[PDB]
Amino acid sequence: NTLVKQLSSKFGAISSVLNDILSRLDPPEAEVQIDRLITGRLQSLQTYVT
Amino acid sequence: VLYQGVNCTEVSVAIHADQLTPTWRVYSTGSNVFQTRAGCLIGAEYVNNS
Amino acid sequence: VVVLSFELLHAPATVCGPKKSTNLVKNKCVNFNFNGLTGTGVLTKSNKKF
Amino acid sequence: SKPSKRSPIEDLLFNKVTLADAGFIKQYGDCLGDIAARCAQKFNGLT
Ligand SMILES: *[C@@H]1O[C@H](CO)[C@@H](O)[C@H](O)[C@H]1NC(C)=O
Ligand SMILES: *[C@@H]1O[C@H](CO)[C@@H](O)[C@H](O)[C@H]1NC(C)=O
Repeated sequence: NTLVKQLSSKFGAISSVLNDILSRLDPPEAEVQIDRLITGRLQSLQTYVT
Repeated sequence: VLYQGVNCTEVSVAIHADQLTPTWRVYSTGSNVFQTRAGCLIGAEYVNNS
Repeated sequence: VVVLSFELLHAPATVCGPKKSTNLVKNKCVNFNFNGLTGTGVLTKSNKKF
Repeated sequence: SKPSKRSPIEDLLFNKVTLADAGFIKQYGDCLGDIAARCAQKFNGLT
């Protein structure tokens, strides 16, 4: 439940949903917002595995 | 090939419609498709003998 | 100077771009776009009371 | 006398513990209902 609920976190991004980031922003900015989400999700998965 | 967590009917429909991401196909015949609780197993003949 | 301020978070949006609509496809895996909200999935009649 | 051929005590032990996952090909619970958790609904990549 914790691992799934973490998907709604923004981790500093404008939106937790990737489709909104890609829809609103051009790749040069969308990649920044996505990297913020990737970092947060990677940390959540690494914590889960540990 | 075991398609984990999916009903064999849905897999067969997706195969006939060419809707699957992997583009390889396991040759499907009668007695080569078996539904188990782990998923749909295609390419192995189920037998009664243990 | 003109500043165009807007919120992209509320669901009941009223100002959409000049994008053409398509018909509605249900019970199939479809890439949908509803007022800017996008995704891939199967649409079905809902029993939810909005 | 009952399916699964478990002892009376085993039947009690199984009824007293409540399982969350009870994994199966649970593709029938994905429509209508309340889309209850299970905890990714096989939608967010957790099975
Ligand atoms: C597969 O789907 C059929 C209906 O199309 C259903 O009767 C059957 O029980 C399902 N099997 C599993 C393992 O979900
Ligand atoms: C096993 O035997 C039963 C006998 O009723 C039969 O119905 C079933 O189809 C058999 N399965 C295989 C894989 O031979």
